[PDB]
Amino acid sequence: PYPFKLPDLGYPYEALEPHIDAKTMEIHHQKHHGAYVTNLNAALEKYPYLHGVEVEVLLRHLAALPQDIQTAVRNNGGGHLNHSLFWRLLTPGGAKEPVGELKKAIDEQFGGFQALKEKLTQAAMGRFGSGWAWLVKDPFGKLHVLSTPNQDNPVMEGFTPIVGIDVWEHAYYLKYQNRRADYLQAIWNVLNWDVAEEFFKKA
Amino acid sequence: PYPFKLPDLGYPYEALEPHIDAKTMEIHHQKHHGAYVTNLNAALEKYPYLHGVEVEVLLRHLAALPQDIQTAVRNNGGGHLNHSLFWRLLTPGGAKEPVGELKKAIDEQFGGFQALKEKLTQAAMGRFGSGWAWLVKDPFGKLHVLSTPNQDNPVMEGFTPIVGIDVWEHAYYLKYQNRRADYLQAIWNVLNWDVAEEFFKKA
Amino acid sequence: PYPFKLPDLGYPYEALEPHIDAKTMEIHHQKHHGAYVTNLNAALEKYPYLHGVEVEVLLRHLAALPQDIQTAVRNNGGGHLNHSLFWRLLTPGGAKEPVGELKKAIDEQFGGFQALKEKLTQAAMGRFGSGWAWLVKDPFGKLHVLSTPNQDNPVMEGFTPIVGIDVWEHAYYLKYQNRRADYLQAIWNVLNWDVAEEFFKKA
Amino acid sequence: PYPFKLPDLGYPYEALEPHIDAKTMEIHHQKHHGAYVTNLNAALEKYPYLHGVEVEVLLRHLAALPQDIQTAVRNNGGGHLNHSLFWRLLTPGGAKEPVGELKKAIDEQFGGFQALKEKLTQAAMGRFGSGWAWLVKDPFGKLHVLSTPNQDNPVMEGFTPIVGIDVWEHAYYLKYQNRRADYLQAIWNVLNWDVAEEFFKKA
Ligand SMILES: [Mn+3]
Ligand SMILES: [Mn+3]
Ligand SMILES: [Mn+3]
Ligand SMILES: [Mn+3]
Repeated sequence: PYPFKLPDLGYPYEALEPHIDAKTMEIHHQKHHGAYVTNLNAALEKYPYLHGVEVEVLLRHLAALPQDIQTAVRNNGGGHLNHSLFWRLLTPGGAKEPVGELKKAIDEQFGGFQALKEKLTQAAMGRFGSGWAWLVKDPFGKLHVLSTPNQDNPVMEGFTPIVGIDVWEHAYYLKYQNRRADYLQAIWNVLNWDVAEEFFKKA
Repeated sequence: PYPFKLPDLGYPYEALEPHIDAKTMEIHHQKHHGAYVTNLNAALEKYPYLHGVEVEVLLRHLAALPQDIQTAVRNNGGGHLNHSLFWRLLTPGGAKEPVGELKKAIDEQFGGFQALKEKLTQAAMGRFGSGWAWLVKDPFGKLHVLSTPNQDNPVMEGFTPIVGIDVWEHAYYLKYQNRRADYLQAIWNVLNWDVAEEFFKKA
Repeated sequence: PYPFKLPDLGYPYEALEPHIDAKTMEIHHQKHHGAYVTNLNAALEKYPYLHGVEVEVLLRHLAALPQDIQTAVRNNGGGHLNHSLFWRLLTPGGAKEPVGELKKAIDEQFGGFQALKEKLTQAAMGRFGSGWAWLVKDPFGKLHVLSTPNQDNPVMEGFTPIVGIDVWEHAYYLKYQNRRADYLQAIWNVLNWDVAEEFFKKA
Repeated sequence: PYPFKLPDLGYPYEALEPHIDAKTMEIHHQKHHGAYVTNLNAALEKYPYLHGVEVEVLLRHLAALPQDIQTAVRNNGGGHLNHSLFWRLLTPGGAKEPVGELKKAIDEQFGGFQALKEKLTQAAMGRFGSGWAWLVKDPFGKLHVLSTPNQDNPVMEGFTPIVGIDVWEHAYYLKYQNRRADYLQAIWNVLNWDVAEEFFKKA
């Protein structure tokens, strides 16, 4: 809760080369994510009664926040949560394909990893403008693939995020320019499915 | 949970005369509310995995429901929950002014009952078209007065409803015609604040 | 343009009996439409620069209007325009089935009056809450059947309304109560297709 | 009308250096604008009846277009129109401050170029995610500063665009990365106010 902090990236900026360039990792983490944390803290600073609330809870209750900070919390709180998840999902050294319980749910519900990749790729490519593509779980045990605009996080709608892929141009412009599809092909090489499994089990 | 049932009104249709006419109470309960229950059950019938979920939960997770029934659940599930609360709030024999813990929160936050009545009246009069005016509580202990369109219930946004006033024309047309303001003046005579207090304490 | 006028019905309030009751015709014209005109004028009084503009123009450029009157113009301006068309469409003595050029357009695009009646009935039945069902024409010569919420008029989206059916509860509650279907069945006996032809030809 | 054409920039890709880099100008025109034109044409190929319509007309009547192409036209049609205006506004060799009738309008409504630059900068800075900041004219002779999301163009709401500033990340990421503010500071050196005057006069 408040004051929110920029999480450690956790590995060297060049750990994901040649899939994601080092310069992007640094700017994405230090500048983009760093700015969302600053702005989120700046919004919440004037309302002490919201100081002990986790960001997930603020996002599930946007409509209850003072009107003058709802957009700032949505954008920046969503930006903080989304990127926090993203850095963990990109941790080197994990399974490159779904494993464990998440694997069984994916096989059962989508027919297997190949079918999921295709659906997640379609949702990411179809997100016009800035956004994120997601694999989420609902309270009823079903998995869904969807995309959200800008920094909106699926917890706003009651879902629990499992995998998120950043499709803002800043996530891929330096190395791939307009070629979002090439960026998506490369992301599969660095996703950590042991981390996705933890997210899946935890909720 | 499924199959949902029309709740007993709980008192004679004429119990609220001369404030709300008996004919409206009967049609509002049997026909309007009866239709929302039927339609909600018809939507959920084809999805057994949703059969043990309370209506409040379905409404908090609309985005997760099969696409072909999201609107039907929103409209009819919202219609069922809204009117269920309304019949209880209109139970004869209760306090005519806020009492207990809800009274302390209202005095503290709005300055007293008179200030609340004025705010709730403004929200009800300002709801253009069909809708409901509400006094709700959020998870952070604050009260809000707002209105929602059609049969939307504030649980969709994370709030807990305390008092709801139906402003669909069917709620007042037979006796008051276009005079929504006269209907609102009369509603204060039949609200049960002991029931509002229970809602307030319970969440 | 400003100050707008409530148009005369042009026929006695009892002229559509037993299809639509006289008391509703009177209240619907004098109280509902009368209030929309009055409120539209009150909104526009403060901005002399908008006094020479027809309501249709104001509605097509809502986004340009001063922020404090946008909703008032949308709601009361739409209320004014929708009801003015409606009174003309209910004028006694006209053709009871489509005639002329509109007939030709209906037979080519929908397949016949029977097919159009079914689509329009579905559209009126499917409008949850307050709204209007419409037969409209676009600039490319296509006819569409759609519904709009509250007092929104299809001119806001670039369509030209030909037939509009009021499905707010005040339009039918006194005589039909919850039975919107019985009300739509009755409307077919009173719609004036020579007026609809006029609207279609000036389209 | 159809088939739409990618317009030539009309100047070398390096003409705006060091304000906007040549590599961005090239990719922005050939790859981004080129794809919007290509995709717009692909959407329209299936509906011969829409082939004689200018893109502005298609955008003002999106609601009338077949459902399967509405988004494609909105996004790629808006992309086409926004970028075509943008290349013209960046034409080298024009006035660096407002001139002529637009100047008069700016001085009367905003108080001067300095006041307009501040409003437009705020509007560009405040557009979260992808979008465009605009100076637009309405039918009543008022100038407005607003922003739009993604490739939405103000013509959809009845405005005539005069100045449009692209704030999608692809417009500035190669040279400025996260520093949108530095990019806006640079744009003032390259905007052609004689072209803006032309747009304002044909308004
Ligand atoms: Mn990012
Ligand atoms: Mn009701
Ligand atoms: Mn009406
Ligand atoms: Mn661009």
